Amino acid sequence: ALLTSKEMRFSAAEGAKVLLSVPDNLLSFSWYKGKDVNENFTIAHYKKSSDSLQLGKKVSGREEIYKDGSMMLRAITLEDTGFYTLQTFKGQQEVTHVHLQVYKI
Amino acid sequence: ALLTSKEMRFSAAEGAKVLLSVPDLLSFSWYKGKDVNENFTIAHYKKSSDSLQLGKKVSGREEIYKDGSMMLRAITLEDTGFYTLQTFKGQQEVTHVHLQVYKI
Repeated sequence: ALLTSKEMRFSAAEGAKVLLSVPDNLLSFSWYKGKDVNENFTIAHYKKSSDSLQLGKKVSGREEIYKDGSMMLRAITLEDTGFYTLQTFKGQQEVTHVHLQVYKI
Repeated sequence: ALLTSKEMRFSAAEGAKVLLSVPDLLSFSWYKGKDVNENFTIAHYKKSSDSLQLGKKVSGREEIYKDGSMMLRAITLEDTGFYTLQTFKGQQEVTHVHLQVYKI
């Protein structure tokens, strides 16, 4: 059925914090490292039904996940630059492609 | 203020699913091991903002529920050891949950 999609671009400074927030009724969501929704690259998978969160393997330990799908990042490094994908369920699927570019200053 | 504490013991078979649950909030934290050191965090849930802070001892096989329970899946026998739950309420409870894995 439906499938909405988006692209964004956030900026962040080394050693600083960023909020990857996306303006989107919701059933579950998942964050992946990169532009692709692949299950081997998950950070976290929230399930509104179970009010739980399943951890992925691309967790760095500098991430905070909120229940509106927002994700906070801390202690940013030049390695933190790249893509991160948010998949929202409702049946619908939303796919937000969040880009992060880190700069030195 | 208060400081209650407990120790528990769960068993599970290699490659299966287990639930580490504790009888219960403002926040809680799961650590890999018996030591409450933040370099050892698995996850820190904060009931006030209803968010979740991921730690550096995340292996990627954990699920966190809002009663402080942590489910483990795809267990690999390397996960035998301690796992600690620190609950914030006002009091603090500290549970040292041991987990034992079998090959079955």
